[PDB]
Amino acid sequence: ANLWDYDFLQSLGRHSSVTEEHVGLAEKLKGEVKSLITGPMEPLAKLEFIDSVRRLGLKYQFETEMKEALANISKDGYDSWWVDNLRATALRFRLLRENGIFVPQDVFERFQNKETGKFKNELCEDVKGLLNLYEASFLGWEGEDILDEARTFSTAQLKNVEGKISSPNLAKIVHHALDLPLHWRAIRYEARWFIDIYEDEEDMNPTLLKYAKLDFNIVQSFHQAEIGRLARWWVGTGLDKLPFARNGLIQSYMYAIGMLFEPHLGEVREMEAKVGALITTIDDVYDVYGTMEELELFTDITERWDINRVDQLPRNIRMPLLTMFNTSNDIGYWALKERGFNGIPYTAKVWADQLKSYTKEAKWFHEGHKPTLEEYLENALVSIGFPNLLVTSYLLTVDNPTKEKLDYVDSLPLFVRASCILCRIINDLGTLKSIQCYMNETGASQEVAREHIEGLVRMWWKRLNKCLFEPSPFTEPFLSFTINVVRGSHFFYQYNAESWTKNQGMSVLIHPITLD
Ligand SMILES: CC(C)=CCC/C(C)=C/CC/C(C)=C/COP(=O)(O)C(Cl)(Cl)P(=O)(O)O
Ligand SMILES: [Mg+2]
Ligand SMILES: [Mg+2]
Repeated sequence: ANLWDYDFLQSLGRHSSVTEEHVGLAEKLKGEVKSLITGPMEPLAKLEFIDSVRRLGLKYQFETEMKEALANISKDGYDSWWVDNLRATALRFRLLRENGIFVPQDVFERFQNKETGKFKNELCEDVKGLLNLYEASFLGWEGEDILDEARTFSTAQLKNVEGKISSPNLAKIVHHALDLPLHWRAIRYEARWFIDIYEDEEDMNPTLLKYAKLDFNIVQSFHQAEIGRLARWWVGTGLDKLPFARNGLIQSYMYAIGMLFEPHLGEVREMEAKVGALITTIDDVYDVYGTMEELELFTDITERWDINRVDQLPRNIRMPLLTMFNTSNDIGYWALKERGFNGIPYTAKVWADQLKSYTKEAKWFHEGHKPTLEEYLENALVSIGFPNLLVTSYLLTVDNPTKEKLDYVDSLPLFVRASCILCRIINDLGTLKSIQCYMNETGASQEVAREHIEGLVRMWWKRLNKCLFEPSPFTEPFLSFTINVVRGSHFFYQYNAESWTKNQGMSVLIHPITLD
């Protein structure tokens, strides 16, 4: 049981303590949960139940029932159950916006002072109201000034009252929210955390809790078999024995679980995790290991998709390059075989673009150039690797793939570009880079520059949120990938890192949840 050991990882998937009795039980519990979501309940209680389903990682199992139940509730006119109740108003606002039902920010106007625009100080001791308002605020869009105020107000109040909470469970939840709001958290990681918290909630539904545990374990058995296959692949490539990129495979896979955790997306997940392992490896090639001439050759080979001069590179750079080449061809081929469309031109292209972006960073370094923040981000949203990961994910999942469709996603329209910019700046804040560039450009202090970059995180999120209520040429699951890579970034770049990481990996991928 060591997350970093490939003997152990390569064995993962041989045995599973998940039975076909477990699977039958799960089928029966799923049917009762489905009935609870669709069945009668008071509306607030129903919202709280649907929120709990989502938090336990189960929205993927019940999305239709959840949307149907919220639609019913949204079409009420009977509104006495929420109007003037901040907790109810805020929960409704969030779950409706999350599920594509618009609610205006002015539902919160009655809790403001009509003069100052400040929220009323009488809210300062409604903990659950403040919490729900804080969580809701992250569903806001650009220009929704009441929600911006709601963030700053609820953040300051929750910080003030955290230590005054009596309920240990509510206190843990508030602490958790102030670290990251729910909207920014990675689904699968939050699910493992929330199962334990939910078990201790007073309103806890034991049927739902039991289903959540069992489903978690069943899903986890697919992940273990994936990890097995990926670790055997990775050891097959020899790249585990490289100087650099210690733990790159399992780091990549843990990030991939943030992007997409569902069992039916297992083959796509494995291919994203391969690409990710290669991104982090090759990034080290370009950042730490290769000479400028070696990197120029690596980039030119990739740009031409032509490995004739590959032997000019030393072994430790030639191996990563050929593995990138072979895996890119494998993934494009999968698209041909499974989806009807040869994806090799698109995997080659995004790798070429990414190495070009690495090459530009290496040239800035070598020549002592200080880019502006905009100049840096234009390149760095590519170098972070998410255009590569996201275009690949689209290739593998879009229905009826065409050159026209792949060309559009590969051109990085705003929705996609927002995601890539976020992943880059979140990574940079988690510590050349965003903050220092903005410092160089404006003379700001570190503190002020960091606040600026944090503001950019909030702004790009608002743009993501809004892009989600508008019609898109994109569908599920790509729509979810695009959000969930950002949540993955937040989760792994909060500011011992080793033991926190290992604990997440062990608790989410390695140890099952004990069932009585
Ligand atoms: C969703 C998915 C499968 C992610 C795979 C892992 C990937 C490639 C994460 C990109 C973010 C990572 C792990 C960056 C760490 O690398 P760094 O060298 O610090 C850099 Cl931030 Cl890339 P940079 O080289 O710009 O300094
Ligand atoms: Mg690097
Ligand atoms: Mg780099």
